[PDB]
Amino acid sequence: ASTISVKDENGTVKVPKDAKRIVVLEYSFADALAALDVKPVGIADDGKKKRIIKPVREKIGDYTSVGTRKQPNLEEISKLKPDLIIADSSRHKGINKELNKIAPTLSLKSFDGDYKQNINSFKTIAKALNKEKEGEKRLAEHDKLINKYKDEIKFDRNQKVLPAVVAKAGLLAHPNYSYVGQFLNELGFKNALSDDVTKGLSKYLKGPYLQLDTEHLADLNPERMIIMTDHAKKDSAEFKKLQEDATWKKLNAVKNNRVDIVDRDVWARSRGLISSEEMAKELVELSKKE
Ligand SMILES: [Cl-]
Repeated sequence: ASTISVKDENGTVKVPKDAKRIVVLEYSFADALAALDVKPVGIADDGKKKRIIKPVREKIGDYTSVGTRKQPNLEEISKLKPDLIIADSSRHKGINKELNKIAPTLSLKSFDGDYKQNINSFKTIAKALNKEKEGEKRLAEHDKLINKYKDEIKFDRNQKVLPAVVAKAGLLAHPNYSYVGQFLNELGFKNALSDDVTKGLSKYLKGPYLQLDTEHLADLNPERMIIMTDHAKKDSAEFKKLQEDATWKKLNAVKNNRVDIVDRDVWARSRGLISSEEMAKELVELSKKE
């Protein structure tokens, strides 16, 4: 058993050179494998096939679900007898000992990674699979496409942007150091949540995100909002109440048609090469509307 030594979030892992059958426990890792022409044998897909973004899903084809990302089914992982498991370094600390009894296990950032950290996880996966050159090629293509979309996005970058999900009668905002915040910065946007602004709102943190009620949204008054919702729907009971709010109606972004509702699976959950390309393409399209 010859191996390739790579670094992951727990130290060194010796990955077998004959690793071909791989179980992945986050969506971004499925994207990584598809980009490298590898079809995972198992995916933690939350029992929801549509959570795997379409071009990735269609390239991989048939696979076995191993359950939720929160609580993967280790009997189903065992039964697959994989060569390698790719686990999330935040979600899967508790199951790590059990996963290592089944197969060599890489522990990589996805859930608590920003945009650059997710691309770093892609690089580690490529190296682990003896596909370093293929990964370099793919990332050069990705970067060229992202910068082409950047130049086609017509929006005025002086209009500061707030990315968020809907929660608890307000918005649960993704700050400038989140995956989405950092990606928007890569596209030349200015996040409304500057470091100074976020410092002055920190009593409202809920883990990685900032809970903004309408009073605090009114004070921030970002010129643009991107609101990520399941299925890109805007008619949830929660989001409808938020809008009957007198303060919401006076917001600059609302008065001027600069609130866009986008798909949460693509924008928040996927964290892949294909999904980030799709986010950028969507911004081009929105910017070219009448
Ligand atoms: Cl997620």
